Amino acid sequence: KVLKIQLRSASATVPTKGSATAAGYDIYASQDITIPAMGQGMVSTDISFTVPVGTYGRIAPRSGLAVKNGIQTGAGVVDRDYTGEVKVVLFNHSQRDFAIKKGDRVAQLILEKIVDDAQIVVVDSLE
Amino acid sequence: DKVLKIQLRSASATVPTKGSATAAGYDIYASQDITIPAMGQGMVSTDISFTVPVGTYGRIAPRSGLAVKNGIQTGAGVVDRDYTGEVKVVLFNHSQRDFAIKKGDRVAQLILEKIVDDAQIVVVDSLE
Amino acid sequence: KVLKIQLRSASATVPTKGSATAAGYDIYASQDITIPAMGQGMVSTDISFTVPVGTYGRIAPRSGLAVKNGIQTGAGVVDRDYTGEVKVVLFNHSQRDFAIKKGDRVAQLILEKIVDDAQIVVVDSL
Ligand SMILES: O=c1ccn([C@H]2C[C@H](O)[C@@H](COP(=O)(O)NP(=O)(O)OP(=O)(O)O)O2)c(=O)[nH]1
Ligand SMILES: O=c1ccn([C@H]2C[C@H](O)[C@@H](COP(=O)(O)NP(=O)(O)OP(=O)(O)O)O2)c(=O)[nH]1
Ligand SMILES: O=c1ccn([C@H]2C[C@H](O)[C@@H](COP(=O)(O)NP(=O)(O)OP(=O)(O)O)O2)c(=O)[nH]1
Ligand SMILES: [Mg+2]
Ligand SMILES: [Mg+2]
Ligand SMILES: [Mg+2]
Repeated sequence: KVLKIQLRSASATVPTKGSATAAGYDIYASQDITIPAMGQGMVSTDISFTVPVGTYGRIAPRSGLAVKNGIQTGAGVVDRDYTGEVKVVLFNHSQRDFAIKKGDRVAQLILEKIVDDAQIVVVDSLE
Repeated sequence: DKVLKIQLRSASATVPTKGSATAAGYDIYASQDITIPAMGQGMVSTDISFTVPVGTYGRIAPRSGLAVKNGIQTGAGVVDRDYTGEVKVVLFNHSQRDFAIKKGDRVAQLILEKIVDDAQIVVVDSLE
Repeated sequence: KVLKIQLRSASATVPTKGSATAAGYDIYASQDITIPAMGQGMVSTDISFTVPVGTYGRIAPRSGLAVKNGIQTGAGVVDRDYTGEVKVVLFNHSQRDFAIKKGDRVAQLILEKIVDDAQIVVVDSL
C-alpha cells in the first residue's frame, strides 16, 4: 500500500490529503501558469510517483475550483509504472482567466482500484 | 462495507435508486428546480447526505443521456466517506441551450468507487 | 477476470493496451467522424463488452488528445449489464474541429473496481 513520491525540484510539494479522511491527495503547482478563460493549460508539479499495486492514479478535480473558477481536470489517467513528471491538464469553462501560483493546489490524486490484468475473450454475442 | 447510509434532508429529495442489481451506480435526483445556463454552470441541490462503504469514496458521475442531448458535463464529483453536508451536483452546460432541471429529475449517478484510502506516503530520491 | 468483447462489424477493433502495464485499454473508432469546435459528438466503435464482475467500464480520456486537441470524454459509465454498442462521447473544448478516422484510438477503457452490491439504509442522521 505504498505511494512512492519523488520530488524533482525545490518547487515541488509532497501531495497532501486536505483532511484526515479525504479520498484524494491534493496536488500542488510547482510553477506559475494562467489557464485562459474558455481555454486550457498544462500545470507542472515537478513530482513523480508510483501508486500502489492494483491501482492507477486518477487526477481528479477539486470542487472549490470547479464552482468558483469553472475549472475541470482533463486527461487524468496516470499508470502505476509511469516515472515521468506528472502534469495536470486543466480546462477553464468560465469567462475569467484562472491564475495559478507555485504552491497552489490545483487537483487531487485518487488511488483508484482497477482490474489491470483482465483476460480479453471475443464472443459471438453478449446476448 | 456493503452499506450505503442515506439521510434525506427534505421531503423533495429522492432516495437514490439502482434499479438493476448490476448497474454501476445509484441515480441521483434534483430536489429543487434549477436552470443551468448555456455555456455556464450551476450547482444542483439534492437534499441528501450519505456515508459510502469503507474502502470507497462516492463519485458523482454523469448520466449518459444528458451529455449527448444537452451538452451537460458533471464537474467536481469527489465525495469523501466522512462528508456529512448536503451532496450537490456540479454541472457544466457546454451547449448553447439553457438546461432546465425540475425537482425529481435524474441529474447524475453515484458510483461507490473502490480506492486505497490508507496508503503510506514514502518520499524517495528516485522511483528507480 | 474476463473482459468479454463482441465485435458488431468488420470495422471494429478489439481494445488494446498501449503498453503491457497500461491502466486502460485503448478504444478505436470504427467510423470517421468530426467532433465540432466547442461542441460534442459520439464516436462509433461497433463493439459491446461485459466487464469483469466487481467493476464497471469507465470511458476515460487519452492525455494526448486532451492537450493537443482539447478533447474530454463525456458520459462514460458502462454498466456491467450493458450489452448495446458502446459509443464514445467526446466534448471538444477547443475552437478547432477534431477529425477522427476509423482506427484512431479515441479514449481508454478502465475497468474500475466498485462496490456494486451495497444495501441502502435510510437513516435520520449520519
Ligand atoms: O461534486 C461534489 C464534490 C464535492 N462535494 C462535497 C463533498 C466533498 O467531500 C467535499 C469536498 O470536495 P473537494 O475536496 O473536491 N472540494 P475542495 O478541495 O475545494 O474543498 P475542501 O476543503 O472541502 O476539501 O465537497 C459535493 O457535494 N459535490
Ligand atoms: O493527466 C495526465 C495523464 C497522463 N499523464 C501521464 C502519465 C500517463 O501514464 C501517461 C500516459 O497517459 P495516456 O495513456 O492518457 N496518454 P496517451 O494515450 O496520449 O499517450 P501514450 O502513448 O503515452 O499512452 O501520461 C499525466 O502526466 N497527466
Ligand atoms: O459514454 C457512454 C456511457 C454509457 N454508455 C452506455 C453504457 C451504459 O451502461 C448505458 C447507460 O448509460 P447511463 O446511466 O450513462 N445513461 P442514462 O441514465 O441517461 O440512460 P439509460 O436509461 O440508458 O441508463 O449507456 C455508453 O455506451 N457510452
Ligand atoms: Mg478537498
Ligand atoms: Mg443510468
Ligand atoms: Mg495511452
